[PDB]
Amino acid sequence: SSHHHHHYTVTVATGSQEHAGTDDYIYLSLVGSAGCSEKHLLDKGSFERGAVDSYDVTVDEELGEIQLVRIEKRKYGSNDDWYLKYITLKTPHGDYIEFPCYRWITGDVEVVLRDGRAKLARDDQIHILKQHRRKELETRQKQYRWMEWNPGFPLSIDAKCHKDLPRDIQFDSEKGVDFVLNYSKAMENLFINRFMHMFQSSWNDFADFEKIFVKISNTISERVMNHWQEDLMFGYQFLNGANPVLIRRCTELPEKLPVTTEMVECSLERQLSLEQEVQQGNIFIVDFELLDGIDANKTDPCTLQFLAAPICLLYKNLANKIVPIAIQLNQIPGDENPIFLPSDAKYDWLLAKIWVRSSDFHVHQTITHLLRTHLVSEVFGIAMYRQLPAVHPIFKLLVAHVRFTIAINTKAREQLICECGLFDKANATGGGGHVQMVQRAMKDLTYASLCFPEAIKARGMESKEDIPYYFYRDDGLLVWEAIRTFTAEVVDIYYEGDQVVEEDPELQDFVNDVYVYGMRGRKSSGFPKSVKSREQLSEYLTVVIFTASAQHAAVNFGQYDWASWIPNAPPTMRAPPPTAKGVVTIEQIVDTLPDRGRSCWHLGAVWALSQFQENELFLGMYPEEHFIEKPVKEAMARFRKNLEAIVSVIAERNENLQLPYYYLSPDRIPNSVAI
Ligand SMILES: [Fe+2]
Repeated sequence: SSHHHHHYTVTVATGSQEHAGTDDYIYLSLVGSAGCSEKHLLDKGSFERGAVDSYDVTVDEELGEIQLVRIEKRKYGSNDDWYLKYITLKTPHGDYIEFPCYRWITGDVEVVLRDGRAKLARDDQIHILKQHRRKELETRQKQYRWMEWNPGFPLSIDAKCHKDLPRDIQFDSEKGVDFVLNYSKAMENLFINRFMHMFQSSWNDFADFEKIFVKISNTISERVMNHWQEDLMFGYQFLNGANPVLIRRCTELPEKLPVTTEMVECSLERQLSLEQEVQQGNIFIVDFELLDGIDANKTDPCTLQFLAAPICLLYKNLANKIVPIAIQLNQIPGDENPIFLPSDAKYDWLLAKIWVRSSDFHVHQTITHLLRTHLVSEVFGIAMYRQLPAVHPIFKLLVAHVRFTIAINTKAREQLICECGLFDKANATGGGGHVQMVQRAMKDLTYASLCFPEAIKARGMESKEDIPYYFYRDDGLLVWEAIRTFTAEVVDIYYEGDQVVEEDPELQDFVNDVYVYGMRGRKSSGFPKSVKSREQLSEYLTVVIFTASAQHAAVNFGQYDWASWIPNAPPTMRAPPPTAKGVVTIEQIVDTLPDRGRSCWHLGAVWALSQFQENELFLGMYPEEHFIEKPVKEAMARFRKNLEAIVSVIAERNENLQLPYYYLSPDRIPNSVAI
C-alpha cells in the first residue's frame, strides 16, 4: 500500500478505518529552530484508507533541527474527515524523526504535531516548543469541558449527543456502536423479535422460556439453567459471578438481622455456634443497604415493579464453599420481614434467592458496573484531555486506556439511561431510581476502594487459604501487580525522582481536575489532590488503567453467562416480596418474574453488552505507537510477557475447575472501557 511521490523525505501514514482516506488538499510545513518551511502541497490524489504515502519536499534553506510539523487540510469539495496516524521525516543530515498523530483532521483547524520523544514541560526551554505546549493545552481545555449530567453525579463531557464531541474522541464509526441498533439487531439475531414489546404477557412456565433458551444458551448459561436453584451456584456467584465485589467476611452479626444459632443448626457443619462461627471467621455477609429507598419503575402502570434491601448471611462449609444460610429481604426486621432459611418450603427459599439475585443485578448494573467503572474512567479521560498534552509521557500511556470511554458514555446517556431510555424497558429502577443509587453510592466511592489489594482486604476477603475459591481475586491480583510493574517502569523512565513528579505542573492539574471536577472536591473520597512520589503516581495510573480495562471487563463480561438465565438475574420483579412463610407457590414466582416483553430486552442488552470486537485491542495491544522510544518499548514488551505468563497460569487453573474462570485472562481484557 506504499505510494511514492517524487518532486526531506516525508512519509504520511493514513488510517486503516473504513473512512480514513481523504481527497482534500493536504499541505505540510516543517518548523525548525532556524526557520520555517513553506506550505508544501502533497499529491493531488486522495489519501487512501490504510495508506502510506511518501513525498519529496525540498526546503529552500537550512531549517536546523526539525521540532514541529504543521498539517493543514483544505477541502477540494465536500470536506471529509481524515485520520492521521503518524508522519516520519528523513532529513538531509541523515536523521529519522517520527511524529505520532493518531487524530482526526477535518479541515476545521491546522494541526501541529511534535516529535514522538515523550517530554515533560521541564524539558522544554525554547519559545517554539513552549508556545506549542501552552497553546495545545489552551485548545484542549477549550474542547474538553466539564458538565454535571445529573445532580450528585461525577462530572462528564459537555455534550448533548454523540456528534457534539471532538471527533478525536468519537467512535471511528458513525453509527457503529449503538445501543438501539445493536440491541435490536441482537433481538433479531437471537430470534426473539416476537416478544420485543410483548409486555403484560407472562411466561406460562420455566419450560417455555427454556425451549427458546436452549437454542441460544451458552456453556456457563446452560450450567446456570441446570443449577440455578442450588445453594452452591447462588453462593458461587458471590465470588466468581458478574458482580463478585459485594461479599464481606462477617466479624459481628448485624443487630438488625436477629439470626439465631438454633435457626441455622442444619446448615452449620462444625458443631460450633453461630456466634462461635463468626468468631472463627466462617460467616460471610452481603448487605444491600443501598437499595433501601430506591424508587421502583413506575413507567409501566399495568405492571408494578418492586425492589428490596436484603441481608444475606452465608456460611463456609467443611468443603470451604460459601453457601447461603440465611436471608432477610428487608432492612428492618419484624413479623412481615421473615428470615427465610434453606429449611423452609422449597419456594420460600427459592423466592428469597430470586430476590437476592435481583438486588445484586440492580447493584451490578448501576453501582458495580456503570458508576465505579464507566464514569470513573470518563472522569480520568476528561482530566487527561484537559491537562496533559499529547507530548506528555502520561498522555501517551493513558490515551490507549481511555479510548472510546467518553464516546460510549455519551452514547449511553443519549440512548440508554436518559429519561425514557432503553434502561427503563426491563429494569425496575427505571424512571430515576437508578439515578438515586449513583448519588447514594457516590459518598461510598473512595480512592482506596479502587486500589485492588486494599479493596480485597477491606472486606476481609484476603486469605486465599481461608477463601480458596475466589478466582476473581486471584486473577485480579496478578493483573494488578503486572500493571503496577509496567507503570512503575514508565514512571521511572520519565521521573528522575519524587521532586520531578512533585514539580510536574500538568500532572498536578490533571490530578486536581480528577479530584475537584471528577469527585466534586469531596474530602471523604481519599483522592490525591497532588502526586509527590513516583510510587503514588504509579498507583494513580494503576487505578486508572485497571478500572478502565481489567475491572471493567470483570464486571461486564459475566452478564450473558450469569444474567442470561433470567431467574438467575432478574431485571425486575412484578410482585412485592413475600411477607409470610409457607404462603408462596412456584406459579406465584413465575408471576413475580419478568414478562415476555422485558425478557427480550434484558436478554438482548446482556448479549450486546457482552461482546468483543472482531479487531479489538486487549491489555498490552498498543498498535498506535505514541511511544516510539526504545526503553518504553522494552517496558511494554515485559508487560506483554508477564501478561502472557498470567494467561498460562489462569488457563492451567481453569483446566481443573467445574466452571472455568477466563474473565481476568489478559487475552480477553480489552485496553479501554468501550461497553
Ligand atoms: Fe462495563
